[PDB]
Amino acid sequence: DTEAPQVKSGDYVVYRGESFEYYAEITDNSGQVNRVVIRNVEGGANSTYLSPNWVKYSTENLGRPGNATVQNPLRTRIFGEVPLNEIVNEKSYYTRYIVAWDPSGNATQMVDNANRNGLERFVLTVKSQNEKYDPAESSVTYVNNLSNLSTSEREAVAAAVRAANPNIPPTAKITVSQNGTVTITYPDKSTDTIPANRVVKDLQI
Ligand SMILES: CC(=O)N[C@@H]1[C@@H](O)[C@H](O[C@@H]2O[C@H](CO)[C@H](O)[C@H](O[C@]3(C(=O)O)C[C@H](O)[C@@H](NC(C)=O)[C@H]([C@H](O)[C@H](O)CO)O3)[C@H]2O)[C@@H](CO)O[C@H]1O
Ligand code: NA
Ligand code: NA
Repeated sequence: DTEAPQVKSGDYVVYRGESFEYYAEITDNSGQVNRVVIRNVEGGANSTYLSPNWVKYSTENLGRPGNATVQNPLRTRIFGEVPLNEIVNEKSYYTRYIVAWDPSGNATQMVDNANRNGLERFVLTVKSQNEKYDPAESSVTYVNNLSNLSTSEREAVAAAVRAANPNIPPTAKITVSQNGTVTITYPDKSTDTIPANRVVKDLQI
């Protein structure tokens, strides 16, 4: 065996305040994989160093024959809970490498090129919480006057938004302004906005 185990990963996007779960498929021509390590480029062959500390991983049934074939690939779970204080800007990504060893000691090669992304090399992209959610079209709340929404009227718009969006975090704050504009403030303090014309109407015309 002169061929190392091959890896197919993916575009791993994660969000602040949310759990994530991705899987990579590892195959080898020997049909067996004895070890899987996910790590930073820096370090020696033996380096297991992986940052950020909240990125966890596990692989079941390691070191067993036929655990990494084309018909039934070895699966590696890449999971964790992104903290709320993680930094996001526009270059908020960590390029990491998946290294697996077959019984011969052959290890997946780490090549520093963007054309390998989604194979042994993957990009973990950390985004704000708001990017995970796309607010659904909620039921229209008919109000008395579009300039002048009352406190109960604004409470009814928040609730309608909540009714049409059950997936949004229970602790996310939905607030409505005097003219009906909706602001969803997630646990990490990012925000989405819904224009008033999509959620409130009156019969003043
Ligand atoms: C200490 C040292 O010498 N290490 C170098 C390492 O710096 C150097 O560059 C790293 O190469 C990898 C590719 O293997 C990436 O290109 C790293 O760049 C980026 C990344 O993609 O990960 C950009 C991103 O903008 C940065 N993220 C944030 C949030 O800032 C990350 C991030 O700094 C690191 O991931 C943190 O661990 O870096 C790049 O830095 C490589 C080869 O270029 O050589 C090692 O010896
Ligand atoms: Na092999
Ligand atoms: Na969004």
